[PDB]
Amino acid sequence: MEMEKEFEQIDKSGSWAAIYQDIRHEASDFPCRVAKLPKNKNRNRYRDVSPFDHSRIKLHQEDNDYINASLIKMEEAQRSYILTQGPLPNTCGHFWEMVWEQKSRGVVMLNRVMEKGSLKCAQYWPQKEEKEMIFEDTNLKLTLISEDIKSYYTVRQLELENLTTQETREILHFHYTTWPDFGVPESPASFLNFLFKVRESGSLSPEHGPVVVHASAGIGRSGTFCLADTCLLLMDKRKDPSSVDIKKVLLEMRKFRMGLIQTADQLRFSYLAVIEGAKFIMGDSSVQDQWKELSHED
Amino acid sequence: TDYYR
Repeated sequence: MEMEKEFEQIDKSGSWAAIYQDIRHEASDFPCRVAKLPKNKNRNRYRDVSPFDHSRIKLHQEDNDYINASLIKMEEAQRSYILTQGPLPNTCGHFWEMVWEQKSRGVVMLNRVMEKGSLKCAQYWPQKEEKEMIFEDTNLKLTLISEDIKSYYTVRQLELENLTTQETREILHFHYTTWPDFGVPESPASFLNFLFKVRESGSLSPEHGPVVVHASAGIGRSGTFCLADTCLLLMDKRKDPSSVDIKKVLLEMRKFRMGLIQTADQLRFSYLAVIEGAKFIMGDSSVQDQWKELSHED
Repeated sequence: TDYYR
């Protein structure tokens, strides 16, 4: 019990690799039949990362309803997230169809299009406001409205238009640019400053559909974002913050999508992020301003 | 196909 005393115990013993390997062994295993179907081979970026049949997002089309995406429904925390892979050149239309149908207002991107000299995600959004994107297959139009660039992250305002229904919606795009694959952010302050920017925007509100969170596979960096956010919500509605066990919350999350959190250091980071973030949730308003200064966003 | 891990 209690995360802060548990953190110091594991760091002194140097057993982060053992604690993480135990979570992998205890992790749920459910079928991924639709994902392994031959017609869906080119819809998957990686052969080892597939959504479970029970929690997969279904597209609203009679042809093929598949997309490598999962709905993580956290009952007690009262929040849902959609974790998906970085879209492929042939799945960008499917990605935006999912955003429309699920009524999402925000998209959280934790990777870069090109990392370590390799293509990790397609350029699914327009880089220029005069060069809008039309997805002919799903009959959707996407235009860049504005962008607010900071040192380690970018916030974009996009307009998604359904051409069949003639309706328009504003989508907020939160892009973390300095988080390496299988790595961790620069500091808990830089991560939390980003997380609270997403919270204050109104994208995570239950009035809207689930927030779309992705990276390259949508399991490592994405699992870290969602684990830290869910743990902070729980210690605000329980009235006993010390009862929150990060390992039990991660195992509950892994019931909806395989491999959430990829390394031992990513789990260690989730602990640091929640411990530091608990200060604001507890009632100390001033630490949010301290995170902005230590993140060096200017 | 490729593999992530």
